[PDB]
Amino acid sequence: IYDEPKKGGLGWDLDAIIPFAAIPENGNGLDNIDSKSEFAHRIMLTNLLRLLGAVKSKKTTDTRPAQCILPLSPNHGTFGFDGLYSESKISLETLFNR
Amino acid sequence: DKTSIIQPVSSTIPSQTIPFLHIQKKTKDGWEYNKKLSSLYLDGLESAAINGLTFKDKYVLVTGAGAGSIGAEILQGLISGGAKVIVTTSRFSKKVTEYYQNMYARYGAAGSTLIVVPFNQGSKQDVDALVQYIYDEPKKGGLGWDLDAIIPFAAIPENGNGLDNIDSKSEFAHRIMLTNLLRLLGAVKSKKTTDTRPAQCILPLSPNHGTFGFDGLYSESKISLETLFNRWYSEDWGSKLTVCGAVIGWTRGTGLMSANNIIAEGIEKLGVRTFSQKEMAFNILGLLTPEIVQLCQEEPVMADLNGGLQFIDNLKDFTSKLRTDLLETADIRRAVSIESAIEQKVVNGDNVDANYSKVMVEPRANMKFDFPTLKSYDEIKQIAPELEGMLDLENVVVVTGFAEVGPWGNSRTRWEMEAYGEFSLEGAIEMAWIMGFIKYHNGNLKGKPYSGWVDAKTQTPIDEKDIKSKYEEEILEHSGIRLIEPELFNGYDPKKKQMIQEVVVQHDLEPFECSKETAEQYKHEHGEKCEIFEIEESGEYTVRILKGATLYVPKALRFDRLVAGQIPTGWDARTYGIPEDTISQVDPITLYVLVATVEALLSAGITDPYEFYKYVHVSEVGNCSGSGMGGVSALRGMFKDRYADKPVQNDILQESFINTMSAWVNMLLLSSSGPIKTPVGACATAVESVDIGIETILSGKAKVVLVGGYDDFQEEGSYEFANMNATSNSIEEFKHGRTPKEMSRPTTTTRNGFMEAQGSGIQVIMTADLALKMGVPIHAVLAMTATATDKIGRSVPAPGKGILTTAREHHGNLKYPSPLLN
Amino acid sequence: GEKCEIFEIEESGEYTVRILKGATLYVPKALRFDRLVAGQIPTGWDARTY
Amino acid sequence: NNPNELTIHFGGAKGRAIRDNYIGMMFETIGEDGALKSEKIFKDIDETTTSYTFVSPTGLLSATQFTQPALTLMEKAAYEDIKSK
Amino acid sequence: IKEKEASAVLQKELDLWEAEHGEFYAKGIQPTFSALKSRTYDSYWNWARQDVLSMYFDIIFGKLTSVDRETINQCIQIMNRANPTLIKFMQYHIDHCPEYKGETYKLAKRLGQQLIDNCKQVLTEDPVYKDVSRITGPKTKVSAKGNIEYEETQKDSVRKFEQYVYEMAQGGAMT
Amino acid sequence: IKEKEASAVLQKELDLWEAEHGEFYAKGIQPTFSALKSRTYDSYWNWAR
Amino acid sequence: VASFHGTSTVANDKNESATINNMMKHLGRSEGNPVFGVFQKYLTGHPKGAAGAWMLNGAIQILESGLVPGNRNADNVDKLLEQYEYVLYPSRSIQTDGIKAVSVTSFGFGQKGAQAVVVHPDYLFAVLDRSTYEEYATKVSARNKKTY
Ligand SMILES: NC(=O)c1ccc[n+]([C@@H]2O[C@H](COP(=O)([O-])OP(=O)(O)OC[C@H]3O[C@@H](n4cnc5c(N)ncnc54)[C@H](OP(=O)(O)O)[C@@H]3O)[C@@H](O)[C@H]2O)c1
Repeated sequence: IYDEPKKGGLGWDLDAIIPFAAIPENGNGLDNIDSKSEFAHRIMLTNLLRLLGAVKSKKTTDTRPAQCILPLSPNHGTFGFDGLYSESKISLETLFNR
Repeated sequence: DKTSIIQPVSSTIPSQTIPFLHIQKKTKDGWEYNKKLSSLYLDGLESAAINGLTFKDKYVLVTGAGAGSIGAEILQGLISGGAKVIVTTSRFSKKVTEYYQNMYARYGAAGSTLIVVPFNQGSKQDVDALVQYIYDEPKKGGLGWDLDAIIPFAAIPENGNGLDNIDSKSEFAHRIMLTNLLRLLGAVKSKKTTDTRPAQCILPLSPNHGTFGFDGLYSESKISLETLFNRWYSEDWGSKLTVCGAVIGWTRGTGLMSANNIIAEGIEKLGVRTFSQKEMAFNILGLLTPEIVQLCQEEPVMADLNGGLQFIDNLKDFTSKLRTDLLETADIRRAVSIESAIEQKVVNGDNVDANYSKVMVEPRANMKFDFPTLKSYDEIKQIAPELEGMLDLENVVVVTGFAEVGPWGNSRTRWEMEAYGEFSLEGAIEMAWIMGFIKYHNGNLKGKPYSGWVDAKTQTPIDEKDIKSKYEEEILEHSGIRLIEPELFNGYDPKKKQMIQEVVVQHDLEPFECSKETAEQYKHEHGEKCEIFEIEESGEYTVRILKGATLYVPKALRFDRLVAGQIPTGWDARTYGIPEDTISQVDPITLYVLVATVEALLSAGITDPYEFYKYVHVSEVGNCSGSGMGGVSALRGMFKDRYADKPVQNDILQESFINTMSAWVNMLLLSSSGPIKTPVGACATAVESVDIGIETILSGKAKVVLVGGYDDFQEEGSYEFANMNATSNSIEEFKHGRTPKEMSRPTTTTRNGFMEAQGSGIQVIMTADLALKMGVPIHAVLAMTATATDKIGRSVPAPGKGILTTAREHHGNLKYPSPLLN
Repeated sequence: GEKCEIFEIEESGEYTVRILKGATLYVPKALRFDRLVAGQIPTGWDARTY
Repeated sequence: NNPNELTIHFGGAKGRAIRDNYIGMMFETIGEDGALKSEKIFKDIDETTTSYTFVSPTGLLSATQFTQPALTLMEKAAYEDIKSK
Repeated sequence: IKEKEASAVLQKELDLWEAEHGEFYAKGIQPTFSALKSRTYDSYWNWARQDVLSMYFDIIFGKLTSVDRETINQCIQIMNRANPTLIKFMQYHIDHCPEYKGETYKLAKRLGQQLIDNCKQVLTEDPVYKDVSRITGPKTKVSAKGNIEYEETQKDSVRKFEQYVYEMAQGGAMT
Repeated sequence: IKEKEASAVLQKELDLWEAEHGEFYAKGIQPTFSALKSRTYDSYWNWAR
Repeated sequence: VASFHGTSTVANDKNESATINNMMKHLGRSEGNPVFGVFQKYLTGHPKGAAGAWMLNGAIQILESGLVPGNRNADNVDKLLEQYEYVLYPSRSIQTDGIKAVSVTSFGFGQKGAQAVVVHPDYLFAVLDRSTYEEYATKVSARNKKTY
């Protein structure tokens, strides 16, 4: 995205990011956090933050900030068996302080 | 001990004031300070303060309790109360487990049990196996435990990994702290079966969710831990687990993030409070009072131990400017000092400023010999009342000297490494001297005259202090029980113990040339199964082995016992002065016995052996010492070496003996004619020699007698001790993670056999009055000595209680006590 | 060391081994010794008799 | 799996909802006073005891309070299976 | 050639893991737990007699005066392990503690008598955790030369946890 | 024999990853992005008509 | 003290304690006056022949200084040994105020065990009058400098 067309990039400069991708994981209660759950946590948090930590690095000018949009949720473990969906979506709030 | 508090602290809470340690309660709006719960919590804490807690029959798992960490401080709390704790170390070494052992010996309340286990929280497979090892039965190797409380604190110091530099260390830390911590609970739940014993989790929450700077995924890890509260309702394990979240505040502790101990004094000036590690331990142990316990068993409990720091806006900026001003005073007070120092050094000149620096004193070593300190006579009449004129001096044996050569050097450098675990300065240059690290060079050294200690490898002068700081690592690395170093044993490599295999040839070999009589012997010892043919141009024969002959192929096999208490690597007799001839001739163990005997006599204040003959006749200086199986190096030579026809000393058999050592002693030092005897009690042989010494002296047969033992470790002896299953297997000690220096474990619940070593030991015992007539140091008084044969059996290795008979007596009726004791 | 080779017999699981040039072997031999006399215990002595 | 000891646990709600049953067991042994002393069986169980343990060196299946329920169950089981036929 | 390329296959498999996860993660997930390495620590019944003794001489050698807090800490630690044999072990020692040899012996005999009487009560009573160590707070000063030293000195107003809790009661909402 | 055991070494290496992470995770982390597969959609001027 | 043979084996470590306990029982040790166990084999190993000599030097050095070494590998004392009341198993060096006498028991193959007892040198010096002690002290001093 940030590389030049002469190198195959796009010359773009992201004004807004909408990282919504997520996995349907279900029935994985607290005791059955399985590989699908760790993969989902990776997709939703520990790789989502890496995407932003990359886009920041690719930026050089401080006049064009990239407004992130973060698909938060009001249900932090208030529902039943969804695996690591909670401590994924809730860890996204730390950015505000960060 | 059980006072009684009437005025609960709950009444001391100032009106509408939030305490420093308050419980929070959830409402539809969220969490907020509840006065009732927090008042209760504080009351339990005060009771714990003046009376204390009890965790009898509390089964706890504690994780991430490294030394100098919070988790280590609640261990002292759990054990002191009577817990049943599982511990875990991300890394397991000797210093770790011994630290835990010191803790358990200093706070191991009766009933309490500790368990140290290696466990990495980063592995799905470590967590799978750990709870199994906890919840499985002893008959399957488990523990039969059932965790009442979990304290999963383990975490990684990750720092400087900002948002853009979330690296592999960050993902690993997130795994340790959240996505593997939850798996631990999801496992413990599965292992549970009864809903009457819920496991109170303790969750090290934090009040700073990304409010600090660059810590990587620390935030969205610790903050994802709060979802459990809602999940305790949403999911099904409400009764298996009860969550009890703690929000640990500013801990002025080590590791973790202690990176800030310097600004604690600063921020405490806002009326906010930090905590020491013991204080934070207390604050959390309060979460185990039997009433908080119940409270958790129906409600997830948020506990805010953050000491009010949450009332500081932009605490990040506050701490940053505090540390900034601290550094800005530090550096300017440093630089202005430097400037005014150099300004003076210019004005006053650099010729007097060196005179302001005081001429400090370098320390040397002061190796004395220091005979045991004599108390004054009248003083000794107080230790002992009227024992005077009672004993016949001529019939009291007294050890006047002693010495050793053991894996810790002489008797001094062993006693020090024993009673002190660390070498003093003198006891360090000595171990250097006998290990061949330093050599007292004298004369001119690179032009300059020199009389002092010098390195042995590069031969450069070294002060007496750099001895320790420079060699202490190596000395402790190459001395005492360690893995066997082959260069001390002629290439005996336990990993490649050599053996020969009886093998029958199937195809005649290629004819090779050999000598005349060798060919003749080959023919005579192989029969027609070989051929010999002379080379008329050489006279020496060719020989071809034919099909059907028996060959002996070499082979090796990985052996187990890779540890033995070698003599300090680098020990050499030349350092003592044994002539190179004798060195080249006799068995190594004789060297040990001689170097022991000389300094034993020295320890007796004897410079030259002949001094005895000034007060005693030549036929009254005996040597009742002897080995257990001494000479193994020569027994090997005469049995397994000659069979190979390796070039072997001709008269080896004169050293293979056991009296041949005392022979060399008399031949080289005493030249006496006293009673030579020689016991063999292989294990208990140096004590029976003392009994012989006494029955000798009291008989008047001799007035001085060397008495001691000695033996040498070698291959064939070790292998056969192994096949008897006597020495502890080294491989099985390393599967058990026992480091070499600690698998010699007397009286230990998990002992597994002994660890053999080499060396010698000598004592110059002597009649009493002759001792105090020569004026020698009476080091001791051998009162009693005996030996015994145990009982009829069919197994030599099994001991028995025969030695008990030294104390048997008669107890029929004591109305008339024996007047002879008065 | 490399001075020999080992190879499994898949039909047996037990290996073949070939020694290579340069290895050290141990050939048996005998030599006529001198001391042919010693005061043996009476030939035929046996403890079972006791 | 007849063990040698059994530890009852009064855990959360239903854990307390059991130890109260044990507490409620009040038997009578007419002493020298003769008074109908509604006295407690388990003086070791109270509002504080979190968990109680039984011990039988031979095996719990030999303790009278556990063996005779096992016997009456096995006997009634056999009888009912027979009556089913 | 066959294993040489199949090995390349599993290599092009394995390098994917490290490329996606990075080194430190791969080095850290190395499972290390082995039930054989456990270390159970039980024999309190012996450490109790060890510690009684170690105190008995530390007292007479003046390395622990009665006013200290650590002596009381470990006396609590002692009575947290009292056994009917511990009482006898201490009792004999106190009986034969020779007073005429000096003054510290009197201190030792008397403190021992006190501890004996106490363990005779707390005997059969449940072990208790009662920390007595002195409360300490931070105190970071910079040297007059300019060196930053961090000292965790004792509080003067807050010395027992009995006082620490009252201090925690006064809180920071009204600071 | 040499590659047959070194392959066993890297196998005892690789199986650790899957044992600690499990299958689905290993199957899901298979990187799939390739700049060559982009599809730019521009020609609005034609879709309009 | 009782300088134990203590060869970290299964049978030895229990048999030795059994004998010490029983013999201190038969002689009527004052109850609650156990003897300490020092186990040099933890540190030096087991010098299959000369074990007694190392143990005896240990005993004499103890008699001199008054210190008592400890098994610094005393991980966890075996449960069975709690029944032997008349013994103690230190794991930490404890400098005492003085030791009267030390036992040294050592066990061998084929049931040749043995036991030595080393009483403090001081109790010897008290059998003899003043003049002899003082005169001996002078010669000792001289020998000490010469040996130094
Ligand atoms: N102290 C504070 O101010 C503070 C503030 C907020 C939260 N907390 C929480 O309280 C806990 C205490 O931490 P701390 O900062 O006081 O000390 P720390 O330096 O965080 O302690 C780390 C401990 O965790 C263990 N550990 C490290 N890596 C591990 C791994 N990969 N697997 C298993 N165990 C591992 C170590 O034990 P071994 O050395 O035995 O391996 C070590 O002793 C933390 O877990 C943290 O979440 C503390």
